[PDB]
Amino acid sequence: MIYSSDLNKNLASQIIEAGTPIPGDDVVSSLKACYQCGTCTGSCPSGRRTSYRTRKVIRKALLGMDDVLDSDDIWKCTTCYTCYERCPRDVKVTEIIKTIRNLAAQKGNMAKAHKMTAMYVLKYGHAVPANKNTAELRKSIGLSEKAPIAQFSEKDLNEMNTLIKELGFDELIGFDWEKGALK
Amino acid sequence: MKYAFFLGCIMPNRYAGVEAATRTVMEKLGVELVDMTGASCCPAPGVFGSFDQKTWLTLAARNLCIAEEMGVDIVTVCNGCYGSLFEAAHLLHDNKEALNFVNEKLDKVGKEYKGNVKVRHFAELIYNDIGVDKIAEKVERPLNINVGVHYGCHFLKPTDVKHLGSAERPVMLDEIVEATGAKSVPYADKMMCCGAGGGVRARELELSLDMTNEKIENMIKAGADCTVNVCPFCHLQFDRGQIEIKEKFGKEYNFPVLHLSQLLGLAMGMDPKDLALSVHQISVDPLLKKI
Amino acid sequence: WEPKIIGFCCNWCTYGGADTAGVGRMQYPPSIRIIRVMCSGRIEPSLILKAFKEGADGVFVGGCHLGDCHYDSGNYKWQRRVMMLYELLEELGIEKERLNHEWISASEGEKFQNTMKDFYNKIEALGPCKLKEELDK
Amino acid sequence: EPRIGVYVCHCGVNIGGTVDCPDVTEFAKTLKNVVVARDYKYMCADPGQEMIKKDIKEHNLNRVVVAACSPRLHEPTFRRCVAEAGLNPFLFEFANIREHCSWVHMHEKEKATEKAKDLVRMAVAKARLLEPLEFIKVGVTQRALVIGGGVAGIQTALDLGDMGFETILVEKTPSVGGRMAQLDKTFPTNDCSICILAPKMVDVAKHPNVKLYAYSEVVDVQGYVGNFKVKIMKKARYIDETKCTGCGQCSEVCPIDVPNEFDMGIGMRKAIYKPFPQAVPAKYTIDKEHCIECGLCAKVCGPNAIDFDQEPEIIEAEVGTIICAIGYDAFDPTVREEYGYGVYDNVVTALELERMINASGPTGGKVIRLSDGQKPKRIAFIQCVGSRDAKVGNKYCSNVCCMYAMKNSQLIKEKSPDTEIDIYYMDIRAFSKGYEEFYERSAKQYGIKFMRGRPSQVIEDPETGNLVVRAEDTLLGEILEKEYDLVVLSVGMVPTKSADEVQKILGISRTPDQFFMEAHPKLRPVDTATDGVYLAGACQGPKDIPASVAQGSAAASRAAIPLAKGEVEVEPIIASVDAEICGGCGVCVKQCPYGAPRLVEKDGKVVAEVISALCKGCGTCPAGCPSGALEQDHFKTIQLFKQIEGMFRDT
Amino acid sequence: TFPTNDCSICILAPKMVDVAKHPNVKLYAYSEVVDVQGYVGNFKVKIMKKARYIDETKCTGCGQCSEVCPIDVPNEFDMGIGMRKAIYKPFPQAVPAKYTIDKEHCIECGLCAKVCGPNAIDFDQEPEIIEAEVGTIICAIGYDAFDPTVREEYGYGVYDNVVTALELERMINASGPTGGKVIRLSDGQKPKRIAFIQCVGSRDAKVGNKYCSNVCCMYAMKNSQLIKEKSPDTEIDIYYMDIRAFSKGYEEFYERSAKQYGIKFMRGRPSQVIEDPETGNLVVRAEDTLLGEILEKEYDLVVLSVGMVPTKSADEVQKILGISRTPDQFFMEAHPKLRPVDTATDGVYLAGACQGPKDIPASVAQGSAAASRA
Amino acid sequence: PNPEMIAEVVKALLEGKEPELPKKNLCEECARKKSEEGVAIETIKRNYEGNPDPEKCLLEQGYICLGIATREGCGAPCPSSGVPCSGCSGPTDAVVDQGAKMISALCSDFGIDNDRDVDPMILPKSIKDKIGSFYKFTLPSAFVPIRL
Ligand SMILES: Cc1cc2nc3c(=O)[nH]c(=O)nc-3n(C[C@H](O)[C@H](O)[C@H](O)COP(=O)(O)OP(=O)(O)OC[C@H]3O[C@@H](n4cnc5c(N)ncnc54)[C@H](O)[C@@H]3O)c2cc1C
Ligand SMILES: Cc1cc2nc3c(=O)[nH]c(=O)nc-3n(C[C@H](O)[C@H](O)[C@H](O)COP(=O)(O)OP(=O)(O)OC[C@H]3O[C@@H](n4cnc5c(N)ncnc54)[C@H](O)[C@@H]3O)c2cc1C
Ligand code: SF4
Ligand code: SF4
Ligand code: SF4
Ligand code: SF4
Ligand code: SF4
Ligand code: SF4
Ligand code: SF4
Ligand code: SF4
Ligand code: SF4
Ligand code: SF4
Ligand code: SF4
Ligand code: SF4
Ligand code: SF4
Ligand SMILES: O=S(=O)(O)CCS
Ligand code: FES
Repeated sequence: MIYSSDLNKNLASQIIEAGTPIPGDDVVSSLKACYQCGTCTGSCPSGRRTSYRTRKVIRKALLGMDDVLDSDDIWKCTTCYTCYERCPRDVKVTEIIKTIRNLAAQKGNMAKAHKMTAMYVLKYGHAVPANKNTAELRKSIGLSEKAPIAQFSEKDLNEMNTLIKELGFDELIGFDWEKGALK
Repeated sequence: MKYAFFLGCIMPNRYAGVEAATRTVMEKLGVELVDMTGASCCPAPGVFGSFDQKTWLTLAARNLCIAEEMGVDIVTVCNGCYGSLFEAAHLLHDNKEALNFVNEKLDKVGKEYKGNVKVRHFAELIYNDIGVDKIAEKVERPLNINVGVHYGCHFLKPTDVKHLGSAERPVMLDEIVEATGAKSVPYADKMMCCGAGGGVRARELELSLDMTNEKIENMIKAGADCTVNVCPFCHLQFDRGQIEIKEKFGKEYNFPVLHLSQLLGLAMGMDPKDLALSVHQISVDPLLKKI
Repeated sequence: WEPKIIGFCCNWCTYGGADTAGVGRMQYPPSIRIIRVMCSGRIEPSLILKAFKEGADGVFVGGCHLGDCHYDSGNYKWQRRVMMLYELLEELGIEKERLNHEWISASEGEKFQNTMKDFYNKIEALGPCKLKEELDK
Repeated sequence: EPRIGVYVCHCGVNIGGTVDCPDVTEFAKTLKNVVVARDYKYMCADPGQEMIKKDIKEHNLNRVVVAACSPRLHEPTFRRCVAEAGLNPFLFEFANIREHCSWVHMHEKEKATEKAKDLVRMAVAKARLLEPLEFIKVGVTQRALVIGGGVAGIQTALDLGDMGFETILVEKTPSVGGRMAQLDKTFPTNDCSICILAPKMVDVAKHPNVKLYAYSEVVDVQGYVGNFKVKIMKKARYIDETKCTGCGQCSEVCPIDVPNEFDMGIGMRKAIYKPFPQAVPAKYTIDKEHCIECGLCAKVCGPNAIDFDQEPEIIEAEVGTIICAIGYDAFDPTVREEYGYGVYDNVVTALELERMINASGPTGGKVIRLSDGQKPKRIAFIQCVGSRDAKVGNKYCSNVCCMYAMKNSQLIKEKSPDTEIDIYYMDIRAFSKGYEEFYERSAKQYGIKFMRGRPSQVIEDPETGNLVVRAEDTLLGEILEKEYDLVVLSVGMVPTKSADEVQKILGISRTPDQFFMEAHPKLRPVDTATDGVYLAGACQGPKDIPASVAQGSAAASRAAIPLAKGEVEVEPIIASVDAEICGGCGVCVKQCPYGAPRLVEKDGKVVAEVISALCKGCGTCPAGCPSGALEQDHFKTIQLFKQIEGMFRDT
Repeated sequence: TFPTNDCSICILAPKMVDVAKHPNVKLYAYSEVVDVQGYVGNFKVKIMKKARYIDETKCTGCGQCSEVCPIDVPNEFDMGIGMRKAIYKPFPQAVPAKYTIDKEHCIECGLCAKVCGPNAIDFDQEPEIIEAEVGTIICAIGYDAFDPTVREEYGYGVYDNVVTALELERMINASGPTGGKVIRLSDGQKPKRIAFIQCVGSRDAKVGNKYCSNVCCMYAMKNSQLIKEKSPDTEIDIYYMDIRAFSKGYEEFYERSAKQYGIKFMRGRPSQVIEDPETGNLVVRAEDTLLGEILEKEYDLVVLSVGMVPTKSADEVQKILGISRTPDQFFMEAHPKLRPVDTATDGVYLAGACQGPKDIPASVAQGSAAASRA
Repeated sequence: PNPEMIAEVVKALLEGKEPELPKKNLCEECARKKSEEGVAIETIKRNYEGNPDPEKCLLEQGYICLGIATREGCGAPCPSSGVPCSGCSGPTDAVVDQGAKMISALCSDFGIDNDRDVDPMILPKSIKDKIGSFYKFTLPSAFVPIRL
C-alpha cells in the first residue's frame, strides 16, 4: 500500500537540481523522458545476479519514493553505461544513478570502504597510495623510487585540501581535520 | 608525438610493471611521455562521481590544468582515468556553468582551465594515429597464444562523447593484439563488465566477483590462454579477484592476467623481470611456458 | 541590456522551421525578429548592412539546405553573397560572428531552436554593436 | 495616405497567455497611419472576420494588419475576408505573434509583449508601402498525374478516372500493387491481401480515363498549379509489351539467378522476370545488370516479344494537379547491433516474414529458418524496431507494427498450432475499428503470448543457430532469458529511397519524421504548401491500408477541385523590370533557373524583360540587379527596408 | 486540439464561416432530415426547419435580449457546467450568428420583445418542411460521449469532483462557463492534484464496449499539458493501460508530455474511486503494474477519459437512410480496406466519427474522401 | 560631372524647368560587346593581371567593373579606354548603397555556369581590399560609412 503521504512530489526535481550544473540540467532531466520499457534492466549485468532493477529506480524517482536513496540497489550499478547506450528515449541513465547516489551520500548513505577511499585521496591524494613495497618494486624495475604524483608533492596535496574544504567534501564524508579520521 | 602521461593510482603504486611496459613500448612507437608532475587521482568516478559530481569535476579539472600549463595533451593506459579526464574535458568545454563553478574553485589555488587539453587512450592513440602496422614492425618475440580480450566499459562508452566507433562490436584491440601473432578468441558476452566498476568491487565485493567468474569461464571455454585488459582496475579484478574467488567460491582457474602494454612489452622483446609478473596474484609462468 | 537580433527567413524552409518550433513549444531567446521572404535569394548585402546601420547587434539569415531551394538555386546566389559580406564586415570593423547564416528546413525546428540559443549567446558575449551610437555623434 | 487597421489576436490563451494583447493593441494605435486597432479572442472566427469587414467600410481602411498565427496557415483566409470588404488582398499584412513569439517565449512574458509590439510595428511599416496587386487567373489543364502505383495511388487514379478526368499513373517498378502485393493477409480481417487488391490493379490497367506508365519514372516537372509540364521516362524492359503474353517460359530456361527484390532477398529470381504471379501489367522484364545476352529466352518466346536494342522513351505531358503516393520502405535494422540483424541467420525482418508466409512466396508459404531450412517451434516478435527510438533518429510510432505482428502470429498458429509465439512490446496500439478485438482474439483464441518489455539484446547460440532474447518482464519485475528458434524484428516504416528525388522534382517539404509534409494536419491533411501538389498514402506518414485508401480518395477530391473549376488564382508576387532604369547589364539573365529575364531591344536600346509566365517569384534576380530596375512585387527593396526600420523605430 | 495544440477555433471557425456563405452550399441549421425516399441518384428528401421563433433575415446577432430574459436554462453545449437563457446562441463564435428561443422553458412574458431592435421575435413561427431532390447522401452525424454513471466504482454522478474529459474541455476553454478555469464543482477551488483515468467506457466488456475509442490517450495528455501551462505547480497523474499515440507527431507529443511538462503516467487501470466526504478530495485505488505494488493516491479532481459512443439520433438516421451498424454500434462501411467511406447501400456515404472513433485529422480526410466518392 | 551635363542642369533652372538626370546604368552608353546569354564570371583578376580584350565586356573578362552599379551620363570613357569603371558617377536613383549592390551582382554571376558546385570562398579570398574596390567614391553615403 503506497499512499500520497509516503511520496515526495519533488524527488524528481531534487535529483535534477542535484545534477545541476554538474553534469547539467539537460543531462539529468532526461529521466523525465523514461517510458519504463525495461531495456535498461535487461541490459544490466548486475540485475542478472541480484534483485536490482534499473527501471524501478527511475520509476521510484518519478513516483516520489525517497526510500530509493536508502536502497543498496543503487550502489549495485557498476556504471558500465550499457543502459545509457541502449535506452531508446535518450535517458542518461548512468548519469542519473550517479546523481541519485550524490543525494544518497548527502543523506548519509555511504559505505565505510567508500569513505575510506575518499579519505586516502584527501590525505595522500590517491585512491591506492604507495606502500613500502612500491618503493622497492619501482626501483627493481627501473623507474623512479617515488612516482611524480601529488602523493610526494605537498604543493599539490595542499591545493586539493583547499578545494575540498571549499567544496564541502570533507563535511560530506564527515572528516575531522585535527584528528585526521572520520566521524 | 608528445603527450603528458597520467599514471593514476593502481599502475604506479601497485602494478608498476605496466608503467615500465608502457614507457618502453610508447618509446619504440615514437611517443614522448613527458612527466605530469603533481598529478593526483583522476579522481575515480566510481567513488567521487557518486559521492559528489562537483568534487569529481573540480579535482579532474585540477589534473587537466597540469597538462594545460605544460601546453600538451594527456595520454593514459587506464579506462577509469580516461573516462574521468575525458568526461571532465568534454563537460568543461560544452557546459559553461560547470566551467564557471570549477574555475571559481580553481581560482583559490591559482589555477584556471581554458579548454585546450585533449584526453587520449593509448589504445585508440595507437590505432588512429600511429597505426597497427607499426606494432607488427617492432615485434621481436612473436607471441603465438590465444587471448581473452577485455575491452572494459569506460574505454568506448559513452560512445556519444568518445566517438571511437561501435561499442557492441569493436575491432580496435582485436587488431592490435593480433599484430603480435596472438589470436583474439571470441567468447560469450565479450563486452560485459568485469564487475569492479562504479565502486562495486569495494561496497559489493561478492557481486563483482560473480561477474568476473562469468567472464573467466567464457574465456577459458573459448580456448584462451590468458586475458588482456587496458585497465589496471580490470587487471586487479581479474588477477586479485581469482584469489578471492578461490578462497570464497572455491573455483581455481590459475588464468594468467596481462595488460595490453605488458603484452606488447613481451612482443617487443622485453625482459619478464622488468614487466613485474612476479608481483601478480596469479602466476604468469604457465603462459611464459607457451611463449 | 538585451541584444537586438534580426532574422531574414525563406518562406518554404526556415520560416517553416521557425513555425515548427512554435508548434513544438521549443522555447528560445526573445531577441530575434524574423522577416519573411520567399527565397534566401532575396537576401543581399544591402539588407544586412541596412540592419546594422539601424542598430542590429546580430543578423541571422535562414534558407533551404543546399540543393533543396523551393526555387531551385536562390540559396547558391545568397551563399556566394554572404561569404563576401562576412569579410566586408571585418574591414568595416564589424565582427564576422555578428552575422550568421544557416540552412534550416521546414521540419528542423529543433535545429532552429538551437541555432537561436547559440546565436543569442554569441551576440550576448560580444556585447552591443556600437555603430548607431558612433554615427549619431 | 495609408489608413491601417491592426487586429491583435489572443488565439484563446495561445497568444493572450504570454503576450499582453490589450497592451500591444494600445501600442499599435500610437504608430503612424493606424486609425483603428482592436483585440479579439479569435480573429479568424465569425465575429473576428466581421469586425475587420465592418471597420474597413466604417473607417475607410486601405490596409489591414493582423497580429496572430503564422501566415503559412491563415494568409488566404484573411485575404479572402478583406477581399469581400472591398480591400485588395495584397494591402493586408500579417504579424506572426504566436509561433514566432508567444509559443517560444512563455517564461519571458514582458519581453514577449515587447517583441510582439516590434513585430506589429515591423509589419505596419511594410504595410504602408504595400501596393494593390491583381491575382493571376490561369487555366487548369484537365489532366491529373499520380506518382506511385500502390494501393493509395490506384485509389486516387480510379476516383479521378471515375469522376471523368484524364489521369496518368506512373509506377517505378514493372508492376502496380506496391507493398500490399508483398503481404499475405491483411489485418484486421485477415483478408488475403493480393486477392482484394488485384481487381483494383486490373481495373486501373484497363480504365478508359487512366493512362498507365508502369516501369516508368517522372524525371522532370516544371510549371505551376494548373500549368504543369511533366516528362516521364518509360524505362526499357527489353520486351515488347504488345507481343508479350506473360506465359513465363523464358524464365524457366534463363541461367542467371538474381536475388528477388520483391522477396526481400529471401528468394532468387531470373534476369528475365515478373515481380509476382498476379502482377499487372502481366508482362515480363529483363534486368540488363545481370543479363549475359546468351539468347536462350528468345528461343522459347513464341510471339517474338524480346528486343535487346530498346531505347527508353521520354513522354511529354501537360497536367493540372499532381498527387504523390510513392509510399514507404522498411527500416534496415542492421544499426541496432544488439538484435544481430545481418550477423545472425535466424533474425528476420517482419517484411521478410510476410514474404515467407505468403503462398506465392519463395518458400511456398513456409516459415523456415535461414540457417537450416527447418520450421521454427518457438518464435519471438520484437516490437518498435526502428521506431519510438532516439538512438536511430526515429522518435515516432510506425502505426501498424503492433497489428501486423499479432496478425502474422495468428497465421503461424493457423498453419502450426503447436508453435510458441511471444511478442515483446511496450504498448499494444490497436486503435482502429476491430483492432482491439483483433488484439483480444490473438491472445484468447490463438494463444499468442505478450511480454511487456523492450528487449535489451539477442544472442545466438553458434552451435544450434537458436536465439536467446534478453529482456525484462516489467509486469513481473524479473529478467527473462528465453530461447527461440526464430526472431522477428517488427521493423518500422521509413520513407522510400527515391523520396529525395521526388521531393526535389515536386518541390515539397518533409516532416521531422522525414515523410512528406502536409499543408496542415487538420485544416488540409492531403494538400501541400505547394499549390497543385497533393499527397496520398504512407509517403505522408506511417499508416494502414484503410487510411491510405481514404487518403487516396481524399486527395482525389482535393485535386479534383482546381480541375473542376478550370481556373485558379496564382500569386502576382513576380519580378518586373523598370525600362527607364535598366541599362542592359545582363546580370539578371543567368540568375533565373527558369529563364524568365531575357535581354531584348526596346526604343533602340537594350533592356531586360521578364517573362511573367516563367517567373516563380523567388527574388534572386531583383536582389542581384545592381541598377535597382528589377523589383519583386510585394517584396520590393523599399518595403523590406521599411520593415528593417520597423524593428527599431516607427516610420 | 492535439498534436499541434492549435486552438479548435483556429481550424474550425474559418471552415464554419466559409460554409455559411458558400454559393454552392445551402445550409439548414437547427433542422433535421425526417424522411428519405428513393434510390441512388433519385433520392427525394424532406428536411424539417425547426422554429427558432426569431426571423433569421432580421436578426443581427447582438444578444441584448439574453440579459433581460428571466428564465435561466442549463446550457447543453457546456455539458451542464454553465447556464444559458431561453433566448440564446450556443457559443460566441457560433454560425449562423443568430439567436434561438426554447418554448419548453420560455414563459412568453414578452420582455425581450421590447429590447429587440429589428422585431425579429415571432412567437407564431411554424417549423417549415422543405422538399428536396438529391443524388447522393453523406452521413456525418458524429458521436456522443460515454455516460460513465454505469461504472459505479468511479463515482461519476455521486462524487462532485469526478468529471468527464468533455466537461474538462468546457472548463478549460477560454469561452467556457468558468472562463478557462479548471475548478472543483464542490467548492469552486483550483485542484492542485489531478488524476486522469483512461479507457473509461472503452476496452471494457462489462459496459459492452470492447473497442478502443482512439483519441482518449491523446486528449488526456493534451489537457494535462494545458493545465500545466496554466498552473505549472499542479500534479497530474494519468492512469493508463496502453499509451496509444500512433499517428504523425503523436509519440513525440507523448515524449514531450513527460519530458517537458512533467506529466506522470501510472500503468494501471484503477479499481475504484473513493471520495473523502470531509474535504471532497478523491482517493484513487489502483495497482502500479510496473512496480507490482498497490497505490492509493489522493487527488483534488478525477477526470474520466470517457470513450466514444454513437450519437443518440443514430437509430433514427439508421432507419431513414437504411444503413447497417458494426459490432461497436457505429455505422458500417462497405469494406474495411477498399471502400472505407462507402456503405453497402449505393448512394449513401459516411464521414467522421459516426463511422467509428477517430481524431480530427482522420475525420477531415474522411470528409474529403467521402466527397470524392459521392 | 561632364561639362555638358553641368550646362544642361544650370540651363534647365534658368529656363524654369526641372533638371532631369539620366536613370540607366553605364552599360547602355558602354560600347563593349555583351553576351546575349547573359553575364558569367569565371575568375576575378586584378587590373594588372593580364591584357584585356578591347571588344568584350570587362566584367565578363573577370575585372571588377562598376559600370553595372553606376549611373550613366559620362559616356563610359574608362572601359572605352581599356580599364574598368570605378563607379565615379555613383548609383542610380533606385539604389541607395552602390557597393552593396555591386557586390550582390558580382557574387550572383561569379561561377554561374557552375552555380551549384562553384566554391563560394574563391571570391572573398581573391579580393584583398573589398571596401576600396566597391566604395571608392561612395563610402560616406553607404549604410555603414565608417570603420569602427
Ligand atoms: C511488414 C508489414 C506488414 C504490414 N501489414 C499490413 C496489414 O496487415 N494491413 C494493413 O492495412 N497494412 C499493413 N502494412 C502497411 C501497408 O503496407 C501500407 O498501409 C500500404 O502499403 C500503403 O499503401 P501505399 O501505396 O501508400 O504504399 P506502397 O505500398 O509502398 O506503394 C507505393 C507505390 O509507389 C511506387 N513508387 C515508389 N517510388 C516511386 C517513384 N519514384 N515513382 C513512381 N512510383 C514509385 C512503389 O513501387 C509502390 O508501388 C504493413 C506494412 C509492413 C511493413
Ligand atoms: C474530450 C475530447 C477531446 C478531443 N480532443 C481531440 C484533439 O485534441 N484532437 C483531435 O484531432 N480530435 C479530438 N477529439 C475527437 C474529435 O471530437 C472528433 O474527431 C471530431 O469532433 C469528429 O467530428 P465529426 O464531424 O466527425 O463528429 P462531430 O464533431 O460530433 O459532429 C457531428 C455533427 O452532426 C450533427 N448531427 C448529429 N445528428 C444529426 C442529425 N440527426 N441531423 C443533423 N445533424 C446532426 C451534430 O450536431 C454535430 O454538429 C476529441 C474528442 C473528445 C470527446
Ligand atoms: S530504458 Fe530508458 S526508457 Fe526503457 S526504461 Fe530504462 S530508462 Fe525508461
Ligand atoms: S550502468 Fe549501472 S545500470 Fe546501466 S547497466 Fe551498467 S550497471 Fe546496470
Ligand atoms: S516473354 Fe515471351 S516468354 Fe517470357 S513471357 Fe512474355 S511471352 Fe512468355
Ligand atoms: S538472355 Fe540469356 S540471360 Fe539475359 S535473360 Fe534471356 S536468358 Fe537469362
Ligand atoms: S506500432 Fe506498435 S510497434 Fe509499431 S511502433 Fe507503434 S508501438 Fe512500436
Ligand atoms: S540586371 Fe538589373 S540591370 Fe542588369 S539588366 Fe537585368 S535588370 Fe536591367
Ligand atoms: S525572380 Fe526568381 S524567378 Fe522571378 S525571375 Fe528573378 S529569378 Fe527567375
Ligand atoms: S487562428 Fe490565427 S486567428 Fe484564428 S485564432 Fe488561432 S490565432 Fe487567432
Ligand atoms: S436582439 Fe433581436 S436581434 Fe439582437 S439578437 Fe437578440 S434577437 Fe437577434
Ligand atoms: S420572453 Fe421567452 S424569451 Fe423573451 S425573455 Fe421572457 S423568456 Fe427569455
Ligand atoms: S485510447 Fe488510450 S485510452 Fe482511449 S481507449 Fe484506446 S487506449 Fe483506452
Ligand atoms: S564593361 Fe563595365 S561597363 Fe562596359 S559594359 Fe561590361 S560592365 Fe557594363
Ligand atoms: S568611372 Fe567615373 S567615368 Fe570612368 S566610367 Fe565609371 S563613371 Fe564613367
Ligand atoms: O569506475 S571506477 O573508477 O570505480 C573503475 C575504473 S574503470
Ligand atoms: S526557397 Fe528557401 S532558400 Fe530558396
